[PDB]
Amino acid sequence: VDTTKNTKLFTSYGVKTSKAITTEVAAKLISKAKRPLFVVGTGVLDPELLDRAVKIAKAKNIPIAATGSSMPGFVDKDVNAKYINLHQLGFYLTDPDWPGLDGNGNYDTIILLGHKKYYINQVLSAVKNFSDVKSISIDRNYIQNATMSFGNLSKADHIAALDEVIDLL
Amino acid sequence: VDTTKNTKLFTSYGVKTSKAITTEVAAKLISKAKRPLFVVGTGVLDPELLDRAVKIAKAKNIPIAATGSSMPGFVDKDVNAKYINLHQLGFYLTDPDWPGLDGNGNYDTIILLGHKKYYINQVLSAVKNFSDVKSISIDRNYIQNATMSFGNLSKADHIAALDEVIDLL
Amino acid sequence: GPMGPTPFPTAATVRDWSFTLFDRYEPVYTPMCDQCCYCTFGPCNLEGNRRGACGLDMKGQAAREFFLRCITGCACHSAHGRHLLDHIISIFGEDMPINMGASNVIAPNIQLITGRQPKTLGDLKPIMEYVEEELGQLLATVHAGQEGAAIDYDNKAMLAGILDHVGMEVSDIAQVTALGFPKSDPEAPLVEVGMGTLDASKPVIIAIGHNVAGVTYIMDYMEDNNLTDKMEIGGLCCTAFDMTRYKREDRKPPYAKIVGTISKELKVVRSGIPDVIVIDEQCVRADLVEEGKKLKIPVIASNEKVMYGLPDRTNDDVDAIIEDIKTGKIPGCVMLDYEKLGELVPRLAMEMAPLREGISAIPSDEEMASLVAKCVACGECALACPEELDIPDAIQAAKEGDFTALDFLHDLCVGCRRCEQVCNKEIPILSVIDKAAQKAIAEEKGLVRAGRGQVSDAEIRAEGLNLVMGTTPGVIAIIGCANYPAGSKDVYRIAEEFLNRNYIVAVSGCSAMDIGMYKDADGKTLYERFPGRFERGNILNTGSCVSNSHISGTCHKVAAIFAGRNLSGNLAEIADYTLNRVGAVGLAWGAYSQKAAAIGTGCNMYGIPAVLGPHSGKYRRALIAKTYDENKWKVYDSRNGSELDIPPSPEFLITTAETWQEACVLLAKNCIRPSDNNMGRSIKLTHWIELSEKYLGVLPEDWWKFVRHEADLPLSRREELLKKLETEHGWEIDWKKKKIISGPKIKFDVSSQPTNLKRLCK
Amino acid sequence: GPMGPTPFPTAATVRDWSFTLFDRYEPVYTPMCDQCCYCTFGPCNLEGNRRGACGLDMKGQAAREFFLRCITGCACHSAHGRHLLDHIISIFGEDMPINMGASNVIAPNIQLITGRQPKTLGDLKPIMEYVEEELGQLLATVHAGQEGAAIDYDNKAMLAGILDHVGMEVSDIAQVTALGFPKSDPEAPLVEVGMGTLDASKPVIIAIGHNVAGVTYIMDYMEDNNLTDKMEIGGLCCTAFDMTRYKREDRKPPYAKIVGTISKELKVVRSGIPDVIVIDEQCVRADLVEEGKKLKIPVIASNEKVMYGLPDRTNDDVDAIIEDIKTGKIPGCVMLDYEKLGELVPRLAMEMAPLREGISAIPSDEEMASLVAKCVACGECALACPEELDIPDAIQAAKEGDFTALDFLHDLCVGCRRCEQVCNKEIPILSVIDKAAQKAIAEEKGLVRAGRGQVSDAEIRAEGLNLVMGTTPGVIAIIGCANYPAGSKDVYRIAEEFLNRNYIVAVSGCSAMDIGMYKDADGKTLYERFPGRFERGNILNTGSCVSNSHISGTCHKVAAIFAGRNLSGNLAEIADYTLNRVGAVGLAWGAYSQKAAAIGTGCNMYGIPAVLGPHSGKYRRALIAKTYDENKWKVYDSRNGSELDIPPSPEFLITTAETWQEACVLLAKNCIRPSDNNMGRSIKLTHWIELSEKYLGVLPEDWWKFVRHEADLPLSRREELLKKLETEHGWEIDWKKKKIISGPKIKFDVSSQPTNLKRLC
Ligand code: SF4
Ligand code: SF4
Ligand code: SF4
Ligand code: SF4
Ligand code: SF4
Ligand code: SF4
Ligand code: SF4
Repeated sequence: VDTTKNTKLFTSYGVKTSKAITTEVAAKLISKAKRPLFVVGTGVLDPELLDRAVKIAKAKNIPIAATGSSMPGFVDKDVNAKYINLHQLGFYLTDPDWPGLDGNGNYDTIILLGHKKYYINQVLSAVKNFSDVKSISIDRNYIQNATMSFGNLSKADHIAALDEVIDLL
Repeated sequence: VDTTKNTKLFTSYGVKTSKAITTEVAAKLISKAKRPLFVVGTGVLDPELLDRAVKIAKAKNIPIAATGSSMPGFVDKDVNAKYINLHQLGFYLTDPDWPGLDGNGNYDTIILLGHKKYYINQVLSAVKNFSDVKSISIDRNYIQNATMSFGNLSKADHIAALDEVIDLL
Repeated sequence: GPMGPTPFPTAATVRDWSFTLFDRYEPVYTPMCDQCCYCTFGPCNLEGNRRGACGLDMKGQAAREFFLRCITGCACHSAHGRHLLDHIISIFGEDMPINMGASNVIAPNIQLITGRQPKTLGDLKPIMEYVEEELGQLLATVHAGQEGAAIDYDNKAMLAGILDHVGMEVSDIAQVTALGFPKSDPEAPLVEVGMGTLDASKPVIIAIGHNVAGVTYIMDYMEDNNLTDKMEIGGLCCTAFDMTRYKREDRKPPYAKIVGTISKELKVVRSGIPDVIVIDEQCVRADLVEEGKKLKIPVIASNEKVMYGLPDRTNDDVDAIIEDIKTGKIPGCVMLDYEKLGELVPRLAMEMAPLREGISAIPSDEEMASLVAKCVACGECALACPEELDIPDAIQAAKEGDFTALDFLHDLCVGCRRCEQVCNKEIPILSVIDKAAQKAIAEEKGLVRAGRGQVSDAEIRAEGLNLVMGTTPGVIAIIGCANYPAGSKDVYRIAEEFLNRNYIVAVSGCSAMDIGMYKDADGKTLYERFPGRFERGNILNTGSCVSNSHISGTCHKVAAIFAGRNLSGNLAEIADYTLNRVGAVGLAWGAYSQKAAAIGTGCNMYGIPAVLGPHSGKYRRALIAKTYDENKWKVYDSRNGSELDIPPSPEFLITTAETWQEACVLLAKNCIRPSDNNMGRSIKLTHWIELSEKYLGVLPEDWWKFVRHEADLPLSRREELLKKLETEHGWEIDWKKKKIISGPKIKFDVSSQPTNLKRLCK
Repeated sequence: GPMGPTPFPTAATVRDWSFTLFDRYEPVYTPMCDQCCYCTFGPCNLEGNRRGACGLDMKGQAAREFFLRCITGCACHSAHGRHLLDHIISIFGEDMPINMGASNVIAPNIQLITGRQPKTLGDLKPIMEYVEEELGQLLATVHAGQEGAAIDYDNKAMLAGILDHVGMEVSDIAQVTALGFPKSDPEAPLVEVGMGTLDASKPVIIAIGHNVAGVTYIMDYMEDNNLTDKMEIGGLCCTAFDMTRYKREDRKPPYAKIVGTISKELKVVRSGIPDVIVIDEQCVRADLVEEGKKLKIPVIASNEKVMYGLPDRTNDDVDAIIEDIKTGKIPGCVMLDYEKLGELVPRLAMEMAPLREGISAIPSDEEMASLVAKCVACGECALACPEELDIPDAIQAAKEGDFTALDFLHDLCVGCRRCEQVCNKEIPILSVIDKAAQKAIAEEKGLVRAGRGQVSDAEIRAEGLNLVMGTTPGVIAIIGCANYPAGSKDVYRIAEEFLNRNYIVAVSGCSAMDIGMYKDADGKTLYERFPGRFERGNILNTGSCVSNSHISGTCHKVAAIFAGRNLSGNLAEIADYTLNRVGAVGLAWGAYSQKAAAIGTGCNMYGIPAVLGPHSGKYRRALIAKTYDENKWKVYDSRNGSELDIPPSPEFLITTAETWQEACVLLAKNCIRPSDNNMGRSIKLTHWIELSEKYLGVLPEDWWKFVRHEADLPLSRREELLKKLETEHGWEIDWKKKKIISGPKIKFDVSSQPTNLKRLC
């Protein structure tokens, strides 16, 4: 289940690179967040991914930004989720004065799950270069532009890692 | 002295980076090489680097290609140093039909010392991406385009690593 | 007669309008890299918004890169237009009048930008000149140490976009007037599209590119010798539309066929279908010779832009070239003489058809079984796939006689070969996918409407009434390239959804080809289900890429017809009018090229919002507005000059979307305009709420921000929404009259005239 | 008149000549980046010559990048020319006769390329038009899927380079015939150049850029208001040279000063000297507003290409703008009205001089003692330094009281502050270095001869014999920017060494003003020591790099005035003549910009080899010949049409050298042409062997290839070289009467004519 193994890329965004963290470090970083925002994508509609995302969000009462067409999954659920565009969210996160979804203020750390690499990397470029909002990627693809991320994982390995993170939250 | 602890770079050519190697590994590679070439630049006119390079060349009878203004440092040293332009050498190493400096043929691996990082990296881009010639950079800097390269070191640690390589050849 | 303030504009003249746009729609930079490779002082690490050796920060670098893409697209359009215009004037004479259609303004973009009113063909000659001159100036800005601020690169990119639109309009006007293209015909002939439309029992010529000059000669030679009934000619990319519009103003069915978009470019070559390949200018794969020589498929260059490193046989005899290509060392030649090319290509195809028979890259069944058994699931192909397809899972499934995963992956794949070059086993994954989807390819047949040209000044008037009486919810312009994230069916789904709700859908480029490819359960396509008129519930295909200048021009005509505004040198006025009143949104789902960037930027400078595919985030620049900041949503009333509030729509000038449901919701929401009356606002709110509920499970949270009147609400759920307004928002409402008496922050007043310019206020 | 076979050349018209050139000089691709990022299909990894999603490989991508750089430079020069021509026509009309001096071929490049001989200032209007058209037809090739062969990209890049020499030619022609520049003057006035040549108690106006269009208005305002003595006007980059040459056909010394090259820009800003800065178009740092605002330095942008995001106040009153700038409400302004700008800049400088006294970024001694002690030697600055300087070692030495390390670093530093952005201690390393080198900055004074323009017909006629025959050992054209690898003295040393050897040295651009910064024991520069005629031993300055075409044009005149060849539309034949018979070589020791790449490519199409600095290895493409292949050195005879063997010189069309000694050896070796007689070859071989033995320390390993007769060797070493030929290569040489019986590979023939074109034999 070791996630920090396959730190392999096809192209590089430069010298600065994401940190490949284990399940324990990811759980600690999620539990220590001052104001986390669970940024989720349309790729979470897989039943295992959806169940694990709901459990992760409800474990720490994390509000969800359901970017893309991922809102229909959370309508029947209980987690507080709101819809927003990923590009618009990336633009807003670089603004310290943004009230946010609840109006309580801008966020600190964003958790990413269920995204396409060429899209989330492009948004994270702006987010990580023009702001101080940290990003934790619990997806099965190694995201370079995130502050912390999992390594390249199999789907079964990703499911196991998500389950372990749930049991360690 | 450990030569594989500092691999910091300012920019990156791409995903494929040079392998950080130790003194013993470099000594083994130089000993195993069949028809090596010692490509030295105008930076081997240092009082210490010249001695290390002369010892390395005499240990395994490696022919020397002096680029820039390093030829006067081999005028009376009892070696097989010959002058050649580094850009011309980098172009010729990609041609398998090259008679070579000695007149027998082309080479298999080239050892680099006393080079400027940007110039040697640019020259090695063509060799790495358009030929099958291995590269062993033993210089103070971490050359990315080389096959195997010493990590970033101080001058004293560079001298210590070169002496350790010589005493193990 | 009357001229505006900005004729023949430059970077300084359009600076005010671009800056006004950027104050509301802030630029968002998503850099594609942390380094600069431009000059020997570099490469410079600009990560963390650091500065290079020239003092340029990363925002400036991203702006400069996007500006370079825009000017490259503008240069492509302008150079194609210049070559076409020169050839047309050489052959047909410089005194030929412009015959574009039944219209009052025949060159809306030329009049809007330059201020001139061309009449003949030679009148287009100065305009092109102006563009090229400006290009040089703009190209000078790509030099190191040529600008410090990113806003000054964005303004120059906007200028590049509008110049690009001028170039496309010049090119399309020249080609339509000269080569007898359809002139605003709502009943343009239908043409077959798909790989399963080329009969392999005849010699096949395949034309790839964007020009039509040599293609016209090829067709003329085919027609003169009566070879049209025994030789099949197909077009890839926009040259297919250009060849299927050739002399098709009489609506006779065309013998030319359309193969597909750029994605099919390699796949057809892999199938052995083509017998001769001709390449003109652009959107041409740079390895066609590499994969064609293996199959003995001659490749012929026809333009000085693309010589493909081939020998130049221009001054020679056709028989010797034919003999050398047939049995010799050269896989093709550069044939810059158009008559010689038009004579050589048919004879070469005829003499090569019986000699390349039975050659294709499709593996045998046993060969494909061995290939699928060779894999070890190392994951490199999935890592190198631009669309991130799950190739190893498909290969593992197919190891046990399950060839349907590759069949599914065929539509999503773009035929880019990048997976093959990282496979240590040398497995031709592209050919494996083609073999698995052979039957589906054989089933691929569709119909598309030929390029009508521009929209006539009668259909615009016929549709203005429908747009003001709340029956046409807006205009959706589906354009762009074919680098789709999830296959070519997304554009079809979006177009079908918006046509079912009686929008005005206008299509062009590769998107039209990939929309006209999915037959319905009744065996019909969208172009046959809905007519090609400019009216609600109708879909019209303007034509090739250079036809997009008409779509934007349509918007300008709306300003020049119903408002009577001057077009000559009135970029700011007409752009403000379009931004505040005309409901039109562009959609580029698969845009990859710099031409698409130029078209989108030019549309943005005209005030038309655009939604692009998820890949377009690699363009490094978007334009998004801050909804929460209420001080960035104020205009001036053109009668009083006082400050007036507007609804936050459109909320972006260019943006990206991940899935097609999100694109549908964004397109529906962004059709709203501040000046909409009760009926138009009501219908737009109805469709936006319905789409949001259908594709997101929830209804929007900002709907109340667009309700100025009790007539603004949808008809079906008026009471259900008024109760929510009273309860959730606390608004004051009267129940006997079903009237909102208080609560809106903007009182409805149809006579109000929003403006972003203080120089046009009483 | 009689017109050649290439009227207004395009990609196909020059395809054969480019292919012929690349048959002998293969393109060597050294890509700067392993990914292609042009379109959204990417980023495509091309490592290992793998092809991208569009089929383009890594070699093709490198060729495309180099072509993009070349067209960028060409468009920059052509836009400068178009703007200058439009503005000059808006004043002097369009029928003003062209007067570049005493000659008959006024425009050599124009006549060579377009086959036209313009005689009025408006006659250059069509030429630009042609160029603009071609520019578009080249930029469209940058689009994805518009070309898939590296060789065709190289051909298009060479075409862009020549269209860049045409644009420079027109630019210089207009700005010389209009503004009253020196007209091929061999006695141009000397000009003070350097850091310390400027005053500090007077108002200071610093002009950065390349367009002498608002600088002219400023200068007229200062001369007609008697302000030439009450204030100082200094210029950076080529606008300094153009400002100096302005109104200087009367040979009187100018009052305007030259501060330095681009590498000095931020330095000047950090010194606090300027009281106003005006930036025109080119080679302008992108952070001047920030530093100037930190030091309260007004910034004025007087062009459309450079605006900086500053407010456009062209229609606003001069007094209101001056008051707003003085009260610190705006950091600067944009003024496109030249008449307004010429009054605003001097008035603003005069009003702001008594408002920023004692304001500078130079640290005090106690502050430079605190900042030096702040460092902990983490090594990030040395990693981020483009020139790879041992900054932590120098700072450590400074911690011991020795500040000579930073003083030595000062000359090598190009002043880019890239280090200061990676220091976690926030140490102004550039400011510290400048403080440690203040004692040498105070002495930074020198003399440079202003741009002469072109070469008169008399000089060309006189020197044609010595050039084609070889009596003059060669021509060295020192051009390029100031991105030097190891300081700015290398170019001075090279120029001095070659001037001492009876060579003709021609300089331009930043190198021209950097050569004259160093003096001998008498305290006089090379310009003062050697004269400025087109003759052996003399050094001439052409001024701005838009005058660089003149040097190339000079070669064309040698091919036309002496040999009687026809210039009109004869690019291939003239380039063949220059490659086969004219001994010339260019040196760009600090080339960094796209303009330098375009100039070099255009020179390579004309047959002039170029040696560039090591940083130029980042240009991604060189042209090198295979010296071990005998099949690459065969030409034909213009009298018989039969095969003929030639010596392997030049061994390249463009290349790079690590050090200036290697550069000297390369320039000595590459000045040898197949057509030189015994005397010319003897002089060239003498110089080459002497330079090799002095610098590389060993006699060359292929000199015996460049010998065909017993008179081909130096007279002082002829017996020794006969012995050396006999004992190693075993040749037959008669010792009684010194003569080679046998052994050489090419037999001498004075009347032999070498050509690389089969259609001209
Ligand atoms: S943008 Fe592309 S070419 Fe430029 S530095 Fe980044 S990877 Fe290299
Ligand atoms: S243009 Fe500027 S940022 Fe880019 S490499 Fe050159 S100095 Fe560095
Ligand atoms: S790259 Fe080849 S071997 Fe590796 S997983 Fe893909 S198909 Fe299998
Ligand atoms: S050819 Fe198709 S499957 Fe292979 S990498 Fe390209 S898009 Fe992916
Ligand atoms: S231009 Fe070609 S190689 Fe470059 S990113 Fe696009 S598809 Fe890849
Ligand atoms: S970066 Fe700063 S702290 Fe580090 S070595 Fe350089 S000067 Fe010292
Ligand atoms: S400012 Fe000077 S010392 Fe600092 S990085 Fe630039 S060149 Fe090196």
